[PDB]
Amino acid sequence: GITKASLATESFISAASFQETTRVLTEAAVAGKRDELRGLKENVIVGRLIPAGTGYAYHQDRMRRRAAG
Amino acid sequence: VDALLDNGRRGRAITGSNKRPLKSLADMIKGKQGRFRQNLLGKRVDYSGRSVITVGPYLRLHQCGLPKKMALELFKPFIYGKLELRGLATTIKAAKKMVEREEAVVWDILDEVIREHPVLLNRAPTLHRLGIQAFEPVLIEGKAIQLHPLVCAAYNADFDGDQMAVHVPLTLEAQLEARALMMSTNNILSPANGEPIIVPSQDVVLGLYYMTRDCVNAKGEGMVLTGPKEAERLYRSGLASLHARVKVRITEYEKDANGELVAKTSLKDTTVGRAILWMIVPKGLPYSIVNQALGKKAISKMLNTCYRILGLKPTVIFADQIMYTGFAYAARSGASVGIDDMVIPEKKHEIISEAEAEVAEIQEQFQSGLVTAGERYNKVIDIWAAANDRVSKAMMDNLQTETVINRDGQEEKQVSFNSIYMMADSGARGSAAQIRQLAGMRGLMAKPDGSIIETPITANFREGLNVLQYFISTHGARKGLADTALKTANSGYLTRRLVDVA
Amino acid sequence: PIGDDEDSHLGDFIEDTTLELPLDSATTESLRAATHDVLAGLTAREAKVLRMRFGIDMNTDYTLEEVGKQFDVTRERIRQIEAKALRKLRHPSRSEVLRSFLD
Amino acid sequence: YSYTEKKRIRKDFGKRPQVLDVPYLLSIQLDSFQKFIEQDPEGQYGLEAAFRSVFPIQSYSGNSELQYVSYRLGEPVFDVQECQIRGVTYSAPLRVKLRLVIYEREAPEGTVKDIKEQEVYMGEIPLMTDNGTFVINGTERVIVSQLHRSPGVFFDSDKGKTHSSGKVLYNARIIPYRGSWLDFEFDPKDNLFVRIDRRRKLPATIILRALNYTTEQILDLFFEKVIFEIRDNKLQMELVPERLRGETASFDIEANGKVYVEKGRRITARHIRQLEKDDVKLIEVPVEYIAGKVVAKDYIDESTGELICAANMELSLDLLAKLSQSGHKRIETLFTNDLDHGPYISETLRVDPTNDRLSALVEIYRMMRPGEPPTREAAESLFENLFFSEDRYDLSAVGRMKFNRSLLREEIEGSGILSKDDIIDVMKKLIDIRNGKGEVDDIDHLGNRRIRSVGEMAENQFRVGLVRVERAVKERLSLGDLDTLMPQDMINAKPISAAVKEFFGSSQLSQFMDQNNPLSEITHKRRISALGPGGLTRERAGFEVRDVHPTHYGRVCPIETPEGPNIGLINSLSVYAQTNEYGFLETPYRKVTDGVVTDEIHYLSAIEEGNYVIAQANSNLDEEGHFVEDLVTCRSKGESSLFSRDQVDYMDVSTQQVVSVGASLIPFLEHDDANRALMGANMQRQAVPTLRADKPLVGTGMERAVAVDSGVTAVAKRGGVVQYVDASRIVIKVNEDEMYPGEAGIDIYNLTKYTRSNQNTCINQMPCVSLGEPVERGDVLADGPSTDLGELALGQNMRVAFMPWNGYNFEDSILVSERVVQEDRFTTIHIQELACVSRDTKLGPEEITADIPNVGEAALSKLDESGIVYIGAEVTGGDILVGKVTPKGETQLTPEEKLLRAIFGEKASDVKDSSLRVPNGVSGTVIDVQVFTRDGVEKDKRALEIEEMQLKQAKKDLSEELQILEAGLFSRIRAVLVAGGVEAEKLDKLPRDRWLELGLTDEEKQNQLEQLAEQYDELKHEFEKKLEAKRRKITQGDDLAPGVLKIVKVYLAVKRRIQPGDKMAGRHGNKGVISKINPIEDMPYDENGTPVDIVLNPLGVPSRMNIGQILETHLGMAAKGIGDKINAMLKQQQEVAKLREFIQRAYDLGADVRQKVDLSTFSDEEVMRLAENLRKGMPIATPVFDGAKEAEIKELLKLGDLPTSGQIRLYDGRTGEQFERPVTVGYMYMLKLNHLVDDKMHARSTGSYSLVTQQPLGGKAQFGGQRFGEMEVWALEAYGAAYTLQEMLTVKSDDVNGRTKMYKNIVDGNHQMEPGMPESFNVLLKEIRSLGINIELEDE
Ligand SMILES: Fc1ccc(-c2n[nH]cc2-c2ccc(NCCN3CCNCC3)c(C(F)(F)F)c2)cc1
Ligand SMILES: [Mg+2]
Repeated sequence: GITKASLATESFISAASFQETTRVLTEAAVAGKRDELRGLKENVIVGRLIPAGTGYAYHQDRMRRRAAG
Repeated sequence: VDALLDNGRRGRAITGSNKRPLKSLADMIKGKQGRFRQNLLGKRVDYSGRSVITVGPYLRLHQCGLPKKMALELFKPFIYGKLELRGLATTIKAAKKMVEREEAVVWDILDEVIREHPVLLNRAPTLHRLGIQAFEPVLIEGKAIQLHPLVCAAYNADFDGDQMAVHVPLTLEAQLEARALMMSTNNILSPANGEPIIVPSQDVVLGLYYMTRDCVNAKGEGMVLTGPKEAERLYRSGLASLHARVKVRITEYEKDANGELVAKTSLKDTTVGRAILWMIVPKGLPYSIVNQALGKKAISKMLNTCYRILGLKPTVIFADQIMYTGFAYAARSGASVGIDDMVIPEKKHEIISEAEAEVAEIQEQFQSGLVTAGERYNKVIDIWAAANDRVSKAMMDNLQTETVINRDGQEEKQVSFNSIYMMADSGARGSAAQIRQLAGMRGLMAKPDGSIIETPITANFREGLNVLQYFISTHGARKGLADTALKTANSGYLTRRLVDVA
Repeated sequence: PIGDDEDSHLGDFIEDTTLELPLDSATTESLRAATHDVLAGLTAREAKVLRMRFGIDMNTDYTLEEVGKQFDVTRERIRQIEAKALRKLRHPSRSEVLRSFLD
Repeated sequence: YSYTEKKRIRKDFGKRPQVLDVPYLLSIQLDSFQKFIEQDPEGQYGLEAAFRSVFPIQSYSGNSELQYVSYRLGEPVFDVQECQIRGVTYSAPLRVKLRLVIYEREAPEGTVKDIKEQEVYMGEIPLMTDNGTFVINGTERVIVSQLHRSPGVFFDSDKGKTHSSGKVLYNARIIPYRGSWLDFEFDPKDNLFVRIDRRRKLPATIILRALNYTTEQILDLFFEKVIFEIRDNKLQMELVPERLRGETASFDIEANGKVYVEKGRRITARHIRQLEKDDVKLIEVPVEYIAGKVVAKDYIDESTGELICAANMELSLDLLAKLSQSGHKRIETLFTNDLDHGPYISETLRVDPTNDRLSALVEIYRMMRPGEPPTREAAESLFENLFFSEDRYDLSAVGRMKFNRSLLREEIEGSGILSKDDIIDVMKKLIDIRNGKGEVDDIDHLGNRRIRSVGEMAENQFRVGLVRVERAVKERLSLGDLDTLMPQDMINAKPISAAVKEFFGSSQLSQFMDQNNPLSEITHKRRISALGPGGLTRERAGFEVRDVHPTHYGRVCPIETPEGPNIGLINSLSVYAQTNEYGFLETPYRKVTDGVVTDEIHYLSAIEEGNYVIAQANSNLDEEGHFVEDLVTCRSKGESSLFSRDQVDYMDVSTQQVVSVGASLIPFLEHDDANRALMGANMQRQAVPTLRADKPLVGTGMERAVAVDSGVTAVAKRGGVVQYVDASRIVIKVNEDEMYPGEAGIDIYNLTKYTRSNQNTCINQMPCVSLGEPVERGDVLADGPSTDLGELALGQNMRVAFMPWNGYNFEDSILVSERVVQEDRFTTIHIQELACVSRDTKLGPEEITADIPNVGEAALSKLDESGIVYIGAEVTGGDILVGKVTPKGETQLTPEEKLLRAIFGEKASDVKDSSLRVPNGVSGTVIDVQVFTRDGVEKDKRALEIEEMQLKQAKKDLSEELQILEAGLFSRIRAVLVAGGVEAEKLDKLPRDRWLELGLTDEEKQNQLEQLAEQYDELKHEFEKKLEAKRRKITQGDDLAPGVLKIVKVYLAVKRRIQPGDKMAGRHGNKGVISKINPIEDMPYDENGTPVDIVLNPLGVPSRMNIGQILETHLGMAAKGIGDKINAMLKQQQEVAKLREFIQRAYDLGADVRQKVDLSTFSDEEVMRLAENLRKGMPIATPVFDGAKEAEIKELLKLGDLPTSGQIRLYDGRTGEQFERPVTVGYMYMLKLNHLVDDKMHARSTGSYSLVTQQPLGGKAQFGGQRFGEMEVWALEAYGAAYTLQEMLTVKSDDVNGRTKMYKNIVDGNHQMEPGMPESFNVLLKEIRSLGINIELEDE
């Protein structure tokens, strides 16, 4: 279901937004989860360019620089 | 320590001398209003403003009226910089002193910084992306924001005192984003479906509808004209009536060659109004589109076809001209509403009486026991419903076709020119249901339980409603407001779940 | 909590008075350019003496005796030059740019 | 007829005569508080009752008792006006007599010493004005009446939603006025449960044990007895012949040598009748039938003394044998039926964990206060203190009443605490409901809904104060020495005073009176709320309670309720409505005895009204008033239908009684859809007063009542002639019959002049009477704001045309002629109160001095030497009202600034400019200034000028009082002396002061002369003391907050006319926002060449169905017609005959209306004035549902010379050519709501910023920016605009670096951003790291 599928998000910063914050932060902290951003909500929170639209030229150029030489 | 980190999982300690429990670090992180982290519920923003909104029909669709003082305060830093760049102000301090004094020279500088600089306009219930649209600012004396009429549909903005907020795009990238993306002219079509959201709303469509329509006999009936020019000239001089059946020569175009516009001319059977209106329609569109009665749907499909043929710009300026002419001619038309514009069926009371006979029939049967109580209930409810249907389909015939008018003979009858009918028919405003509530009887109400009352409202709004009838209508009203105001919230929640999942 | 029961709470309305307004910050940035150009006006030595007597583009500021020991021409001397320096920037050609700053 | 009615008469359509006329609309507010503060020599609600409740307070066993004697309310310190100017509360000191008695130790009770402490002061309780308002801080306030579930017992269902097996459930709830809630509820297993408050569920019987009932008595209580006899041998049974109903034979049913029923045959009415007539008392049964029967009492072996079977246990074939051989003849069993009499309580016992009283009490005490070890005295004390203590529990009178009534009892009054009988009877009724006899009530019914008011709530809060003082008194009486302390040292003030102060100052029900408007006031004062204390919340209760009930009829207005988050959680009080004796809602009715409708009025509550069949307000009766048809529309129980001619018991009093005062002011309401009517009556309260109060052209006939009842006007106390009329005051000379013998008299009215309303509008009274005019008692002496000649004018009527005009009317938009803005009619006067506070900073005190660093002579010009602006000086934005300077020393400047100072030799002051200046953009004139000074600090020059001025004005006013008064008295002495000793020219010669010596012949007239002597002297000295008091009140330093040395309040009067962006609306729910202000040149006009004021949009009319606004237009037009005619006939100056004729003709109008009319009125002087007032237009009244009909309107249009269509030819003022088609033109009454655009407008570039998180915040009332939310962000996300978003949430707002680095680039002509990280996320990082969580930023 849509409300159920929304539960799973790689980025924990994103999840801490719309879900129950207290649980998400703990549950992420124990796993040592590393949030790479990569999404809209997270980049909105952290306050940088959205990985879409005009910013899609930025995040892409940076995405390929990552996991590479 | 627990109380410090997250309070409330043990004892909920209270702050000194104050009963209300003290906010812990967990509560600092969580925030309130459900889940909102200050990037969510919202964030206050500089270079912004807002106010009550007005019409501004003079505007092209790409612009909006922006109050003077508002523009001054909003663009204040730009103004400071533009003032001392031209050297009118020694230093930034002096610039402040100048704009604070509102010296005569600053207004021109403001006209300089305003020109190619777009502004973002937003309304309260933002749902779809069209909730925010970029406009070219036009300096206006007043405290009210002027917003182009064709955009009113996108904002769902009434004129009853709704407010709009302005945001100044600051960085170059923001200006160019606003102009190439959020710009009004760049969104003519709903992202949900390819149909135009720029569709003419109410007054304009009553204008184009009144324009192209035909009565039976009118000034200039049957004559012939060289082209739309002398048609309009025939009209404005009072010689020919706006609506009359007339043959006129027109030149239409078809791009149906390869990327190329073919020309063809002919004598079309049309009216004076349609001929006049044709002057506006650009290029490759066939005369077929303006030769109809021009309802809201047709007036929309005109725009749509124009866009799917000629491209963007012609469609933009087309819509603009359509708005201007719709308003102007609707104004000329002298459309109004009186108490006598709403026509009740003469046969109404008789329908009421017969349908009232049926209930005493079934009542007599329940008295004699031929039928059960519930079966009776269904029977009476059915006869009253049938009654309402009959009165509605009476007043609809009488309202719609009753114009009975003579051309060279004794009698002929056509679709009515009555105001309220034209309004309901064009799609401008009103509908068969509401008009039905005006002339014909209104409905059968239902208790909050949902058990529908077997004594319907016999009276209408043109007549009076008495005490009981009104009291019974009141529940329907209150439940209406409640349900709608609730479905707003449900809508929001739903969209929220949606963007969360996407 | 203050009215509406909403997220408006007392601490939300406490404004930072310790922040300097950008409207002034721009003028602090401009004053430097102005006094720099005007300090390009005086003789290279008078300019050095005035930039020294005050903290202009330098650490701290300097006692007039200090200015004297630096310049090798010492004491009352400096105090004279400074005065005339002020005098050169006193009457407007020089003065029209700086006078606009005092409000 | 009255005297101001001779000035103007409103033409009234409508048929139905008014059997009852509208009462005082403020009745509720005043009556409540009248009950609260008052002396009632008994337990009826008041300060007396709340005193008698907690008192007498006795110590713990120590026999030191504090008893309450009597109380009093001192005279108010400052009166209403003074309290309003200064800003203190209008209140009275409460002085209460307390008697401290000490009982001799080891009594027979007698007192060592009883010290009666004379009236110890506790708290100052606020006072209600004559208008039903309270002044808390210099501000009028209203306490909204409350609507809550009445105290008593209640039975509900909760069918459906629970468990989805259906079966419903049945619950009872005992809700007292004060004390814990008592709840009973069933479950799907039909086990009865009980819970105290919302707490843990316990098996029902567990409470009964705590009342000391053994199992045997519980069974004996809830079930009947089935008798079993072992006689001879083997099993007989006693048979009540009704017991076999709803059951089938389990065996051969036979007795009396005759077999009545055989096995396998269900026992019907026939068998039962056979058994009844043959009278079978005893039958023989098998030993196996008791296999399921449940034994009633305990059974033991007489010999072995051992328990054979415990009470409430299922018998078996063997158990029977075991108790039979012990010699038991009889066995008692429960009478159990799964249809008629249910076996609930038994199973309830089967789930009961306890046995004996003490055990149950243990489980209860461990329920209420869990986890802590239970004690015997603890359980006993708690349980006795819950529902059984006079202290902790009361249902009071309404509670006990509704309780006993709902239990079908006799007594209408009883104890305020529950009894074993009570609880038991409640359980009984619930079990009866589950059994099928009896019905569940509903919460929405107004019989279960009770109205409180100001008095009751204030009583409750004061009660809390008294209990918190009780704890203190008992605390102190503990260790007390004997004769040293008295009833002062214990009892405090602050607790009580703050107990009341907290209530009136901040409460959801206590609010600032909404006064922009006479309708707004009076409609606020009549209001109900289900919110606040004792009520529900918007988030809690759903649609049902909000929805309009049939019981709302005549009590609560269906159509007036707010449109927002709380709908129907407020409503309003109906016109004729009243608070019931018990506190319910009752509405007037007309008694129908036999076949006649009697004019005797009857008041029926919600429950009283229930069974009676009530007729209709609109119905046809004639002559003797018998119903004309053979059946008429009526409503009996909860619904409405056609009812037989003589069935009906009663009839509606008026046609209006269904609605409220707001709805009753909407003309042709019957023609408007309920939504738009709602919106209409909702907006009509938002109308700001105009500069010239006009009058509604299209009325109702209620507006007069609203105008008078609301205190905005000035009403004559006593009838007489006007001696003096000033814009300041009005002096009336009283008639003798209404006049009291002593103190002669004249009634002097001091009118309110220009002053600040609560909404920052202007409130100013104007005299409606002239010099030497007859005035009847109860007549309007002066008009308030938005009231004309004794009627209510909330706005102005104007010429309006329905037609699209160049799209400038586009949605709801309004297009208004320049003629309107020029005539200054829709102009409004706003009155703002600005303040300047002189404080104390550690750097030094702040000066109000006129010496201000860095201001030109133009800036310091408008201020006097002392630093305050002159009264009357017109100001604008930036002007300095009050010069204020605060010390800040040692600026600590920088090098370049030091150079600048070195060149320009300026001494940078140690003082900073804090001066109060007019807020940006607003402009007006100064009508007053006040200076509050800490008591003991030296008053500056200005404040002294003002003080002397006020002193002189005071002396002048008081002297005026005494002079007009004295002359008024001596004028009476002159007249009395002339009877019995008349000397005409002789008496007036000698000095008047020497008149009192002259006597009269023996008679009562000498004693009258005596009276006037006494009262004369009284006035003479009263003047003295009044002047003294006034002087002291002026000179005394007003008490101020901490740190504030002095305060200067400037009062500005701004005049704003009208501009595009303002909100305007009719009474019909038709809004609009003025779009353009159009020249008279371009305005649509008729053949007569008269332009139309406003051009509306016809398209607005069909969709939202309000047809009334059209009717209102039409009739409106017609009204003006009658005016214009007259306006010509006066301008023709014809004569009295012609005018009289035409006006009479107008006031008659075809047939069958109730208005009556003239030529009982003076043919010349009175008539010509009537026409003189009528010439503006002829005011018409349209009663709510009794209103005018189309034919009447057209008929009045004929008399007008104007067409039936209501539409005429119009020409475009631009082209001059005619508009095709006719268009509707008429007169529509229109209101200017105050949404006005120069309020709503806001803009911000770079403002102040919040400290905790750096975000844009207005600190100057220089506004914080707009809030960019989640949805707006999404809207930015759909577009490809990243940079717009980034700058939106980074540089433009949250970035402390970004914003400045931005601004500099903006002024430098470089558009870019160097964003950095938002401060919200930056803080959040710390907040996360402040815990045991490590959150880091990786890589590069
Ligand atoms: F004043 C009037 C006028 C007309 C009617 C009327 N005439 N015919 C049918 C109705 C009718 C029936 C029911 C309701 N509402 C629910 C009340 N029920 C009783 C117990 N509580 C819940 C259910 C209503 C109303 F007013 F609420 F809408 C009207 C009733 C009162
Ligand atoms: Mg709206």
